[PDB]
Amino acid sequence: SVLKKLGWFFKAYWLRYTIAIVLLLAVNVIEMFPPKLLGNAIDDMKAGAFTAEGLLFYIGIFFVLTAAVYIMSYFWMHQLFGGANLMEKILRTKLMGHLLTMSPPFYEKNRTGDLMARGTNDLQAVSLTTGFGILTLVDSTMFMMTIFLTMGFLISWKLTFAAIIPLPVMAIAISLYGSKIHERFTEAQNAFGALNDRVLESVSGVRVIRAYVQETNDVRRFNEMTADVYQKNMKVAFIDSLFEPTVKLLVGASYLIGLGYGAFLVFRNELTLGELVSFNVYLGMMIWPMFAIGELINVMQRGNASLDRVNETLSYETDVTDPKQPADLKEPGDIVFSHVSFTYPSSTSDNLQDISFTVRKGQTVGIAGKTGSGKTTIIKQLLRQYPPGEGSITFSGVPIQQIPLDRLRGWIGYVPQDHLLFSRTVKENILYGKQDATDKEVQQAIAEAHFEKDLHMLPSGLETMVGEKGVALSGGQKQRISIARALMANPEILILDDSLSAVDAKTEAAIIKNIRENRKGKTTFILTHRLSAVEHADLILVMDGGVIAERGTHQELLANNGWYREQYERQQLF
Amino acid sequence: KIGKTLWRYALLYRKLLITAVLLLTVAVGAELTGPFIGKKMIDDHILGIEKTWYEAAEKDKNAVQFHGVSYVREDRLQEPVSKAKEAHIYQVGMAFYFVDQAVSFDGNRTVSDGKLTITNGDKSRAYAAEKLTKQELFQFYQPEIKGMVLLICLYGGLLVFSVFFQYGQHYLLQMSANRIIQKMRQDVFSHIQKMPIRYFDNLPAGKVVARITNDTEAIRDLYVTVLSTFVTSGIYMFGIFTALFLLDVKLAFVCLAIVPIIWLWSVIYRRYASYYNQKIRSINSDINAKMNESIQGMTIIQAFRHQKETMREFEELNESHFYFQNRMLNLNSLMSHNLVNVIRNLAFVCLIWHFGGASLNAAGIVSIGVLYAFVDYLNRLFQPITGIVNQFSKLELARVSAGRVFELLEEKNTEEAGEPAKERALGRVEFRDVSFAYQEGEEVLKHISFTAQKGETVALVGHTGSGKSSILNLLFRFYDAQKGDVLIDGKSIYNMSRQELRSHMGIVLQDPYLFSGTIGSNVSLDDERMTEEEIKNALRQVGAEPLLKKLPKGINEPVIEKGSTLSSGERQLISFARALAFDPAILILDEATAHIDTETEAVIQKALDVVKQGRTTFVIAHRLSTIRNADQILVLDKGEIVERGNHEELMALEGQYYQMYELQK
Ligand SMILES: CCCCCCCC/C=C/CCCCCCCC(=O)O[C@@H](COC(=O)CCCCCCCCCCCCCCC)COP(=O)([O-])OCC[N+](C)(C)C
Ligand SMILES: Nc1ncnc2c1ncn2[C@@H]1O[C@H](COP(=O)(O)OP(=O)(O)OP(=O)(O)O)[C@@H](O)[C@H]1O
Ligand SMILES: [Mg+2]
Ligand SMILES: [Mg+2]
Repeated sequence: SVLKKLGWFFKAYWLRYTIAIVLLLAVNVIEMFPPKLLGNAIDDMKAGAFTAEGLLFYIGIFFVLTAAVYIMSYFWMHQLFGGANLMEKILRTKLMGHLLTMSPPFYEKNRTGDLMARGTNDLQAVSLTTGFGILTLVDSTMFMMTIFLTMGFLISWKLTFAAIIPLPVMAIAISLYGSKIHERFTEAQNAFGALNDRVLESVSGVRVIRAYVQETNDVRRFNEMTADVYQKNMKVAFIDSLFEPTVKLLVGASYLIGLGYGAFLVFRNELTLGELVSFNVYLGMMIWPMFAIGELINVMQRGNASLDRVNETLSYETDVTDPKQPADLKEPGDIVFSHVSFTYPSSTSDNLQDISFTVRKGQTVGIAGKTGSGKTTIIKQLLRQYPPGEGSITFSGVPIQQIPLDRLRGWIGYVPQDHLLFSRTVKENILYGKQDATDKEVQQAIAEAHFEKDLHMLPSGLETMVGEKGVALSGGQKQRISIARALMANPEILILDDSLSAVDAKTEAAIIKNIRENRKGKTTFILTHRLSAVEHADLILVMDGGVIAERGTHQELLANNGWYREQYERQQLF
Repeated sequence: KIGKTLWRYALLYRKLLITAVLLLTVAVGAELTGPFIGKKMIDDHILGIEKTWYEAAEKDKNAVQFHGVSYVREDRLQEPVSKAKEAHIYQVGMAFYFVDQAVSFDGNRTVSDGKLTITNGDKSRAYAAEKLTKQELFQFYQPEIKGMVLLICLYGGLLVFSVFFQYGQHYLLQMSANRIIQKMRQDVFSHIQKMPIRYFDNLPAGKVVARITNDTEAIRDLYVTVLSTFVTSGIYMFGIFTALFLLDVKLAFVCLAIVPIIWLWSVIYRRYASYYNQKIRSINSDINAKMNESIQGMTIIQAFRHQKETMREFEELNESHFYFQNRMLNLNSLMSHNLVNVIRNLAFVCLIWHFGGASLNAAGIVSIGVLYAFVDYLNRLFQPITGIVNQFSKLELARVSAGRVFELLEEKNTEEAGEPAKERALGRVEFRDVSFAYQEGEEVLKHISFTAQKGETVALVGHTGSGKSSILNLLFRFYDAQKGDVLIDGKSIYNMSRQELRSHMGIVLQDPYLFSGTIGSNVSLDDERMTEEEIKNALRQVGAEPLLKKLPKGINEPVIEKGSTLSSGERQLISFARALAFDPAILILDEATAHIDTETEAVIQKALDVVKQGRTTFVIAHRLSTIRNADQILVLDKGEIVERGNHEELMALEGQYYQMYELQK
């Protein structure tokens, strides 16, 4: 089962492993000798036939054999360990290449800590099983079979048999134990992801957990989680404590059968006291490793469960936002919505209902409305973050679906409502929309988003190391950087989405002026809660629920006496 | 120290480990008395035929009945009899010859033509022999069948003793290891709980999670596999060597001289393994942090087409991790169980050398049973060294991990935490020449001085970098002011406990954060002092969300981090309700309504905030309408309060506040 899931790797590096198997077989065959040489030496010793020349022969043979086995065993150990390392590397590359190209619908089912586990920990387990697990399995199987045949052909076929009949039941016991251990490792591995995202949640929200005094309830919850994990692991320990003694008892039963039956056979005149030692060394070398082959299953099944987790992650068909579409447009042109009825994956009610608005080739579109009204639900239709709904979004005359995701994302310049910055310098963060700008172009974006002055306050001035998730700057310095991130290029469509929510009534005016001058002929999508930012828009849409109630220009919506006019009067008087 | 700390953690469970080792000793006793039974069987049953013969078997164990008379050899003929010096059997090749005659001497077994041939070079009265072979008459060993069956049954009985005690010891070892890991993880989480905000501010979130979870898991693997195998192997070796010394002292001495060999191999492995594994674990922590950052910001990683450059950065840690892992191939291929076999083939050479040297003097054949036992014990001794070396690799890795972990539990910059709060306190809050500077000389606040008077609302409106949030950080003691004083009710907040201070204040923080649970669990943060204050404190500013929801508010579940399935403005109403739900004596609003439409915000929040005006408030506002009626407005400019007063007195001044107010309308 585990091997078949792992068959893709082995039929890709077959020389590195076929040669390892050949070397392993050779070392096993030439290790079958020392026991028989020792038996012959003891037999010669008893009969008084041992001579110094025989001693020299035996020590020379043992030295040659040990040197050869070491030299040609170091090589296949080096092949198997390197293969395990390579497997870990390829699995990590596949995983982190699959996490990219993955859309929010995937990420709202899988937790970040779960994914960090399904990476680091699962890959470590898979690497451990591939190198050590396959190594031990193959070596033990070859050793067992070669010992069995050697004893059968060189000593006796009736004493070799009946010294293994304890093994059939051993096989059943191993089968049961391994079958239950698989079911207790999918949960043991899963509970690690639950601990990763439990710690990750109490680290990200440290301020909230401390602002409201909750460090003791958090610790209590963590302690309860640890207690549950301990109880689970102790169930596993009970199963393993039942399994190990039976392994040892069957090994001892086999050893006793071999020894006693051989001692009886010497009297039947079928074996010599020298042959005894040889047989009881062969069987010992066969069975004593089973004191650990029982524990081998704990690595095999851990690797099996970890690879199962990794394969669930990897076999997640990319959401319906799959590009899978060539089309020759090259220019967004008009943007027309016609009866769009999108409904979020985790929702039961329509989030949009018969949205039927149009945007020309050069036009600023304002979107206003109440909280949770669908303002950014319209934006995420052009972002291709979720599966398309039940309408049409025809960029020019071409549906949004029939447009490669690479070209569309090049068209769109997006400013998220929730700040998303990285642990880089300010200039590095700004150089996310173009990535190959001169310092002159980065300065232009800074000037446009009224951030030239604030650069003087910063200690480093574009080398300030904004920090993890951007927490080294005020809330409104994070936003302006984001604006620069979207103004670094010259996107055909600039989506703002509440980009002036942290600005001091004078930065807002300056930034609005700069955006008006900058986007005079280009297409913009301004979503705001302050209706003084969309006074210049050629079309304003007022949302409610999912549908749009009011539409028209600013002067048209003040003659409707609707939500827009009431809002404006509430905001233009103070 | 890593070793001392691990030992102390083990001593925290000193009964389970002692009981486990005692049970394992009881099991190993039988496991190793087995071969001693084998030697006894070989030396008394299969080589007993060599003894003297020729009594009429007056009593005891009857006799063999060779030809026409009773024969008993030694063991059951030990009763007073006339044994004489005759009737000695010998083995030559496959032929067993009964001399049946007075044997003078021996030393070289050879009969050829039914003679005595040579006897240590003496040739004492060549004696007539008589071949027996296999089926002629092999009742010669009849007395030994009973002894053999009894020994077999004895060892079979000891096997069940062993099975019980092995179960007991394994269970106890596993339970002790898991308990130790539980305690270590709990201690790690407590220490992270008592860590300054600076630690969390200049460190990736994924790095802390990596440290805690991954290194504690590595320590867990250590305790549950490496140390358990170490204890089992040590006891087994202890027992095997004790047995060996009871057979041959010089051979046992040379075979026991391998413990220094194991120590030297341990040291040589430890050096290189420590270096390479510290590098590997550092790279793995970097990998975890990068994974967290990429997953968190994936929305705009794809929007700006940073996938290829993000794959390039990640693959440089994956490739480096692989490279530093491939430096383990040289060590792990030259010092694996491989070398143990080299020791196995070299420890047997000493056996042959010693026994042959004794044999050449006709002394190494004195006890073939001793040789059999010494071979069995060598096999048993080399069984566990493989596990020893595998655990040697795991042990170096876990030593690095434990060193990483205990670098966290030592940190002396921690902050004392007096959890208990106290009774409600007046909303009086004061600042006195509070100058605060992040990272040394860079001053963000200069000579801040203001005061609330138990009911007054303080606006504190400034420009986008003045330091309005730094005042809150000082007030909440996330950061300690480097000059000046901050007082609540006339007592310095630096003479308080951070928990005591924070119990007075409820804050709507900037960048609202939601937890994975239910909406009602976020308004309450899972605190028992709730009842049905959820709906009442959400009915204010949330009267349209819980209606459309398919579940009734406290049953509908947000998801990881900020509720990804909630609008940015709806996540801020939940934070506002949470702040109001925890009825505070001082209410801090850090732009609490930046993402909320002006209708909801203005009408609902203000109408239901003015009613509860018997409470001090701080309102960091960029919307100057929400702070129009503030009893005292402060203007922060370049980290300095330049203007103070209510709306009328600030507009009459015609300053920064006047400019902003006139611009925002
Ligand atoms: C550290 C934690 C783990 C510890 C694990 C424990 C370690 C493993 C423990 C193993 C215990 C083994 C028990 C032996 C039982 C079976 C053998 C038997 O009874 O017969 C033996 C009795 O032999 C004699 O009477 C002769 C003297 C030798 C005694 C050897 C066994 C007792 C060793 C000392 C005991 C005290 C010391 C106890 C330890 C300090 C052999 O019989 P034989 O060879 O047929 O004798 C005649 C030979 N002849 C015909 C050639 C003359
Ligand atoms: N990922 C999601 N899955 C399911 N429902 C969602 C998701 N995101 C938002 N919603 C819900 O869909 C509705 C529309 O939300 P949307 O984010 O479009 O509103 P909005 O007007 O942008 O919000 P705001 O004014 O608060 O910024 C709300 O009920 C919201 O909670
Ligand atoms: Mg929004
Ligand atoms: Mg702020």
